[PDB]
Amino acid sequence: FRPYLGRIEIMGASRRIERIYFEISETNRAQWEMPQVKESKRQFIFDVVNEGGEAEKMELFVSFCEDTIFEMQIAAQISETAREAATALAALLWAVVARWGELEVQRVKFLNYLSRNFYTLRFLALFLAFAINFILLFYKVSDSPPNMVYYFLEESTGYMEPALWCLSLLHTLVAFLCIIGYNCLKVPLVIFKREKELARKLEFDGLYITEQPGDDDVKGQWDRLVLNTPSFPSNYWDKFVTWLMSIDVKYQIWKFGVIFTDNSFLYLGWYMVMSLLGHYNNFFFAAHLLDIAMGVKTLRTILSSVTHNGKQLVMTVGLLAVVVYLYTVVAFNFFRKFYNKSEDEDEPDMKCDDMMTCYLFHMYVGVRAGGGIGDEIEDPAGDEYELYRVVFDITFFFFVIVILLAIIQGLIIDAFGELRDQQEQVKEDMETKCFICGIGSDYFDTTPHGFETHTLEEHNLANYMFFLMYLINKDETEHTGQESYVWKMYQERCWDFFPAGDCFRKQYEDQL
Amino acid sequence: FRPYLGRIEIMGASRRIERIYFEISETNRAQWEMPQVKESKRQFIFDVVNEGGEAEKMELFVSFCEDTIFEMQIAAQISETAREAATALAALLWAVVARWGELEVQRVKFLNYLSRNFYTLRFLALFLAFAINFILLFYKVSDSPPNMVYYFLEESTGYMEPALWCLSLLHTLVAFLCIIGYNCLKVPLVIFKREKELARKLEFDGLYITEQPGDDDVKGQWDRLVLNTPSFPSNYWDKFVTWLMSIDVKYQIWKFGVIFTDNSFLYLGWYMVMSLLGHYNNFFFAAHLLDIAMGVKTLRTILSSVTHNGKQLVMTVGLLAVVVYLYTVVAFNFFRKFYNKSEDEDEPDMKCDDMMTCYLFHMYVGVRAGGGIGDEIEDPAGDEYELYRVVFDITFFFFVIVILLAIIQGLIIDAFGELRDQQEQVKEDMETKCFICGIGSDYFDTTPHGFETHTLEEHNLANYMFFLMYLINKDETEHTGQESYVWKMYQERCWDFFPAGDCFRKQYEDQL
Amino acid sequence: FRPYLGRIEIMGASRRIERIYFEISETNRAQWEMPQVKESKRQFIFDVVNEGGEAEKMELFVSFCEDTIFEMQIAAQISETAREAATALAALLWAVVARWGELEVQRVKFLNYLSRNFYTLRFLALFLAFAINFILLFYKVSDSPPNMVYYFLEESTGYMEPALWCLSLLHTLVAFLCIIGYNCLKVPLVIFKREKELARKLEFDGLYITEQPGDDDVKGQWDRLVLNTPSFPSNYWDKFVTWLMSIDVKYQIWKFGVIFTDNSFLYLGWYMVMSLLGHYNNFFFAAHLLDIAMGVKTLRTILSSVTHNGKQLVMTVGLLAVVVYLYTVVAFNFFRKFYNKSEDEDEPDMKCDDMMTCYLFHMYVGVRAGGGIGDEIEDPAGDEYELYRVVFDITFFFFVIVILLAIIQGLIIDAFGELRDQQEQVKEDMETKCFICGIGSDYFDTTPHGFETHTLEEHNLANYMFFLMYLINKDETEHTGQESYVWKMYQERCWDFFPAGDCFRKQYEDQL
Amino acid sequence: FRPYLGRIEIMGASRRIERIYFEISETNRAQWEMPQVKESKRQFIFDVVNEGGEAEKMELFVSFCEDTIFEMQIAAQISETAREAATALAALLWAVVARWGELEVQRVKFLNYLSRNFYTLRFLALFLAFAINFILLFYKVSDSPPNMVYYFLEESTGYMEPALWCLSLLHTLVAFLCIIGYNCLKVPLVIFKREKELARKLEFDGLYITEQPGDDDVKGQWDRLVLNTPSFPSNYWDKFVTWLMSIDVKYQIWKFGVIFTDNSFLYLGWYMVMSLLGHYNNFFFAAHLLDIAMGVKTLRTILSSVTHNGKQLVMTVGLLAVVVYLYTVVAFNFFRKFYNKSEDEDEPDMKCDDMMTCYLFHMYVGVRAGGGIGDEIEDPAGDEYELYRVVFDITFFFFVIVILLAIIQGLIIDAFGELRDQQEQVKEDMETKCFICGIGSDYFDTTPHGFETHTLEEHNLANYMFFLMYLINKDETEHTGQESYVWKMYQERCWDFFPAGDCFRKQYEDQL
Repeated sequence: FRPYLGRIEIMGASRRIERIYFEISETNRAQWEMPQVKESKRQFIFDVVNEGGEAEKMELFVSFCEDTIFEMQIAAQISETAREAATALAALLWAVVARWGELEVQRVKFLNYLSRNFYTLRFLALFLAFAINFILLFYKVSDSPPNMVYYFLEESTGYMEPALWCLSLLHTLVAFLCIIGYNCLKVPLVIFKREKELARKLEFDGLYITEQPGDDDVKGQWDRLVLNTPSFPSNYWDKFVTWLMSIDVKYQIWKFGVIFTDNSFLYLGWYMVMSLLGHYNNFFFAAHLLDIAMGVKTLRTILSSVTHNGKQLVMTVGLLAVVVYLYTVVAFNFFRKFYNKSEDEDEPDMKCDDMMTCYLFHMYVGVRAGGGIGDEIEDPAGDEYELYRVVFDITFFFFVIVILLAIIQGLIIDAFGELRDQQEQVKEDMETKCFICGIGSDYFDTTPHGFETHTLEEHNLANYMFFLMYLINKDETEHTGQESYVWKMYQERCWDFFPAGDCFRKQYEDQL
Repeated sequence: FRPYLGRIEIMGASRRIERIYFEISETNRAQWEMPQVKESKRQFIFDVVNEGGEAEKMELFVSFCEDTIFEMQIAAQISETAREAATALAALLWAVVARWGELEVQRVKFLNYLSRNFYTLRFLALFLAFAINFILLFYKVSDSPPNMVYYFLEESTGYMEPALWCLSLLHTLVAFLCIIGYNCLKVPLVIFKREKELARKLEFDGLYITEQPGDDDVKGQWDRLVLNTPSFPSNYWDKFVTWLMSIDVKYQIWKFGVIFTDNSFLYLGWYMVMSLLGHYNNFFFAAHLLDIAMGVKTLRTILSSVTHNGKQLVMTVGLLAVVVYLYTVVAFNFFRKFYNKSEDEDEPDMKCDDMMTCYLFHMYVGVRAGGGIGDEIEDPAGDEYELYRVVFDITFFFFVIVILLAIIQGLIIDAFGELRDQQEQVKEDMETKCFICGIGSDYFDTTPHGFETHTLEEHNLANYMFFLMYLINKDETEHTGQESYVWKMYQERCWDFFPAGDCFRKQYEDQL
Repeated sequence: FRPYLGRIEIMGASRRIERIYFEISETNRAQWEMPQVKESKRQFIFDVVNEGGEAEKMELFVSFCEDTIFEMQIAAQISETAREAATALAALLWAVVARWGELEVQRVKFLNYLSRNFYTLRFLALFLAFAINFILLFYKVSDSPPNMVYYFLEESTGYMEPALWCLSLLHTLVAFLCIIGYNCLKVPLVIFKREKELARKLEFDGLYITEQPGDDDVKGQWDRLVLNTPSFPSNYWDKFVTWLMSIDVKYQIWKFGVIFTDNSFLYLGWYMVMSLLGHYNNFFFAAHLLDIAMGVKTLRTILSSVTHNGKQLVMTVGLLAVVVYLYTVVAFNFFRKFYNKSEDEDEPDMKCDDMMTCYLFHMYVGVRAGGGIGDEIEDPAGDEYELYRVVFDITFFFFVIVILLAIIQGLIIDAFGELRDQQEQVKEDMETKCFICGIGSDYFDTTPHGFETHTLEEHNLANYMFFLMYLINKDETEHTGQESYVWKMYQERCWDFFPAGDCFRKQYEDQL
Repeated sequence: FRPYLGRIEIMGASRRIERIYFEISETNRAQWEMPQVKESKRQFIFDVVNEGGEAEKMELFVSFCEDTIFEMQIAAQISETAREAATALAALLWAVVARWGELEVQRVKFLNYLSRNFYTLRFLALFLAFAINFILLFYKVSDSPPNMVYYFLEESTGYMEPALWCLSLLHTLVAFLCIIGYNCLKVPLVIFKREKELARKLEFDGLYITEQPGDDDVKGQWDRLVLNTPSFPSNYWDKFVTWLMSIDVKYQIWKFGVIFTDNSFLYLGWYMVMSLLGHYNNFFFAAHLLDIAMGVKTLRTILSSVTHNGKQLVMTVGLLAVVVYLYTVVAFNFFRKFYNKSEDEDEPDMKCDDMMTCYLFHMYVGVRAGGGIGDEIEDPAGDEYELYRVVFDITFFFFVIVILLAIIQGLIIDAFGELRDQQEQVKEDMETKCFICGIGSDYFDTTPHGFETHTLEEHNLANYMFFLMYLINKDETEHTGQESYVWKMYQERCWDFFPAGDCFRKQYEDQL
């Protein structure tokens, strides 16, 4: 019974580590192989290692375990020429990106079918958006019929317009299907997470009964309504913390408040509204190309690097604006005659006659010039302010290009590199120090495959998760002494039963 | 009595750590919550961790404690279209930047009121300067009446000029109020710091009595006058180290010498003189925009990065100047005919006929070109020196752009990154190793919330500060044995009473 | 007998380290000095240290030892004006780069002669290619005889064309000789490596007998034919795992499948086909200049840096393409009139009338401009969309130049630096921690020249290799107890006989 | 007798550390304060810490001690508008840069006077060169009298030409004086160093008597003549390893061979020859401006960064040349018509008609363009090879600008940063781990000012140096037991008498 037996180590009343054996049913291990729960697990370890909250690590692990229980129970419910180059480039890009009662029963079966393949639905939506964007590359504009008129250039196939129309139709349909699948699959997970957070806060902190909700807490203030609900716990296990009559209005608006406040739900709603707007104008479908950035981990890291140092970037942009304003002040006061940008002398284009123009001209040209503001303005040849302009142009070029723009670029690059290094450090910590007790890697490295054996069966996270399922399923009376102790102390919400400092090998190294 | 009881650990005559309990009055803990003293505290730990002076760490801590006593006693005395885009950008910028006897009594009350809100006064001055600068963006120039004449463009509101005049008036008034508040609030702090430094030097080093003041010490030489003063100690506690008759002239000029030598006082005087000059010309108010750079920590770090490697930057600039001079020598000797910058052949603009022109032209164009001096000068097509110019232009472009400018930019970026890393390391050390004894983080990390308990009550800096207040207030006779010992050895100015290597937990780990 | 005596340390049945002495013949040590085996050794340590496979380190060492045995047995079988500047540059470059039965007997002697000097043959081929490329620099084109006609400019020597023809002839001949030498020298090595891998897999894993070959394994599926061969082991020692009749067809096609799947053989075949194509057009010889990149370690690292982050680079390129497509969409929808690139107004060159042109124009100009797409397009002077274009051009310039291109350049630079740092770390580990037991450097550093003595004789890799040769040559009956034990346990393919944790010095430090 | 007493720690026959006291004469400590010996000391520690030769550290220290003895004995023998901006810039630059028998007796006194102030003489030479270069900035050229004629522009002072002539005269005179001072001051030091190296090699290695001098050793082969000299040891202490008659010819040419092979002597000879050439043409004095680069440590590091990665830089330049040659091949074969650089169509300037022109044009324009070769060549508008040129220009721009030039710039920047980090690490090691025994910093940091006391008197390098002087001066008979033992074992040239692992504090920590 190698795959039906699980080994876990807990510290008991004896103040020493003790390994116990519990039966693992095939159903519990079967649900662990779903890609969704595996991705959630990887996200959990990534987040906890990045945060570094060792003190609250056990609480986060327990929350992750409860989230896994909810995910697998949900899965149980849902269980049954130039165009040639353009085509080549699109194919190359796609490739990597690639890499009564009976009516109610039918409706819930269709909803479960939609929930079963939701990532596949998102992939199909991405493919439809990519195809639509590729089709849009053939658009042409001309005054003559096929004001400005946008038409399609005559292609060899000739089926371009009906193909685009059909692709837009299935794109809208698949966006609706994806939002329905998300509402029926991942929305209950966040609903249960918020209900558990509220229940724990009310039970162990008195957030409402023993204290005020507080200030600057939208979630806390909004959560005020759930308490009076006849069903405050609906997606959380602890339930003791005719369709119109059964539905409770306050619970419905509360739950809706949870959904529309979710980031993923908001993103999917934005996708749906962009798909709807794409019918008014086909060029609106280009907004769906951003799903490549979110889907790819590297592109997501690139996007997050911009907001990683948002405060510092904003401060640097403000400093650059102040510096450019000072230089514009100096130019307006002393160097107005050098800002003529018209070749013809009949109508000179004075760019520094007004301060806003001198400011807009500076901010648009000097920053992007790469050699300073002196390149655009007239060269100081024979002027009485020759040394003064030369100094002005050298100082502007230096202080802007070599410092201000360089600082911003270095900040963005450093944020991206820091995020990549954080991911690499998370991976190295996971493959070096085990998650359960975090003992040194060399101690197990002395024994051949010591760390592999320590993580596979001795301190496997899946083993503890399956132990939690087994404790939940098994009755209190049938629990053994160690099982009863661990269950009673788990209901106490105090996690010192983990191996913590040491394991079985360290305790009895001489015996082993 | 949880908040009225303080626990501190000191090493006594028994050569072992010993925790003692002292009563904490509510008044002492109340004054600790002022933002000014908290900011001074953060600055103190930042400076001491950056310096790394572990040997003199206790002396710096004692000096900080005395400065806190003086700060809280002072607080006790003072205790009672295009314009739409421009508006949007200004609002966004501002946002972050933001985020007889009776007469004498009235005068001192007004002065205390000014001192109470000094940071708020500085914020109001910054807002006034920002508003004035925003107003100045609408300035326009034209020969015709509203020589060159500067007038205001016709705006929709039409209240622009009176608003600017009033804003300048309140800007000058608030600058005067801010300088008065600084003179009445922070000037006594630096006065007391200098008086304590002088007293300690005279008592424990014989800087004047037992030795010469020295050379290249402006502060030491100037401090010569305070000694003869009938009031050498005026803002320092150790006093034993009719208005015209009461005031001592020598003390007055000495104190004034302290004030005008202060960096912050000099900066505020520069602000005041710029505000005064702004009435002569409204464009002079742009100098006040630099307060954004000083106020923001990131912008202050950016400014300090320039001067962090000032010597290396100056040496690199000198090397670049020497290289450009050598290239100018070569061009003047061999490549004079290639420096014609006039399209019309009637009046050629020979830029290398004179060595200073060839030098000024090189230093202005070749550095900022980004592709070398060869871009500006005529291309060597068919010339007898084709290979020689090509080599000259390649060598110039390489040695300047790829090396000299790159070295300067990398030096600035490295200075900025080093300052940011120093701040991050200071923060990590503060949140990892406690300031009092500096024991390892893992030792307390073995016990859950061990470091938090160790820093909150076991080795709290505020606890030692409150103990110092309690010792100062309590009489010598009422002092206990440990209190008398610590007071007598504090008057000895020798700080080995700190826990130093170990604490209570390490000493009696088995018992605990 | 200093050079004829070898000392090695092994752990035996006594569970303690034990050094034994074995006779080293001069023949075994003589073959160790060949540059080929030394380069293979350096590559082996570099690869194993870079991989970091400590658990499989001993298996890799045993494989390297077997490869060395095969290499030395193979060696036993084969044992017996502007042109002046161009010339100066070519010489400087080359320098650094520089740095019946009797018939069968004659044929095998010629083949052995070719195999003896193969690196020299490659160097001669590189010299011939460099000379041909230098000759090609004098090519000129003109319509007139010596359609477009390519001829040779009249040189002072006048022997240019016959020299080029002869150089091409010997280049083709030396390419053929090099491919023959590689087939007769290094092809048997890879053949033996694949045969040993197959034998080990079949013996210890049941890859075919006890299991399926698997999926996505071209080598495993192709290796299916060798099994039925009457000679499955031909270049592997374990042989028990009329020319037409002797040759086995299945073995011949299997072996050929091994050769044409080799990277080095494929590269040499590409070299040969390029040499053959160079006769059709002499400009095809420029492909042979890539051998400089492969030959030089620094240039090879530079090339490998591009593919080190290939996935991230592809993702970044895709993100850049998506961003440029979005900007092209915006320009086509709103800023079509600003894309006129024709000076003459009679025939405007509308670059954004068609979406593909606007996309191709963007991807070709905006990326390489360095200041954004605004430089190429007309300046927005007086247009109703002045603020909108300014924002468009600033956002494009920022998001492309400062982020997208900077990220790609930083990724390439970081990959190159990471490869260089990996090589430096491999070297530091080799010169700091010995390969055999990996004890600390300081422990031997306490004793003067402790590490040198520990690596020269105590734990020399060459010593273990020579011990392996001595065990192979010596009969089983004549083996000593330790030798018999090590041989029997080596046939068990379990490598715990290495010193592993400790050596002789650590075991008996007090005695020593 | 605090400054006349020295404490050193040595390990004796008892195998334990033992501190002994020796009398320090005032003369020995007086000579230690010369700036020359201090700079030599700093250079010695910098070099030894950078090298990391712990095994040979004691030998290097002994060599440094002997060099100090020779330096102090030598000192004993020698002991007795636009021009306004240009002036401001020159002053600012200079500032930082700033920061019978009786006849023989007179000649040797003059030589000693020259040797006494040699750094001052070099500073005066640098000032003269800077003044001459500043004067040269006023040169002007014109056809008319004051072929091309170089004259001086009319200045306000009018004394420019005689001042320049006099400055050149004293520059030549001071260069001669500096070379004489170097010959009489530092040349004997290198002579003694080479004589000691030869003596040690002959005594302890048999470089000539017991073996051949070797190959690729210019110093070893040249040193062959000194052996037969009647005075092989002339500047080395171990002398037992009529002017025309006294001088030995072979020794004279040998010594001259030592001098002209020295780097500093060669640099000073180059300075002298440049000064001599400056009289023929005053513009030749610009070569002396390089002394700023050598004098300043930062500028010297900048110069050394170029040659730090010389091999890698050469390989990268060769790879860039090969890539540019391949691109030129492609352009010549397919894109010849796009290389017209003449605005007038009457005489097109075909830049790719000849391969060398296409190669020279590519290497001069594409590298320095910053946007690729596509900017200079005609835009592909409507051509049949539109996609092919676009791909060609994108690939060229990427592979050159983003990779090849970026790699070179990053290599130079990394070399400079590595040199700066090496200097910083040397400083940190010196201020953290003492040079003598290298014990941990924390061990002495436990005791207040423990490291300061450990380095000032316990393990002072100057203390060991003064002990060496005292042993040299004191007779063998008067030596004490420890002194006799250390002297006899120093003549054995084996340095295990250093404290090495531990010191007095570690040996008797309980007693202390």
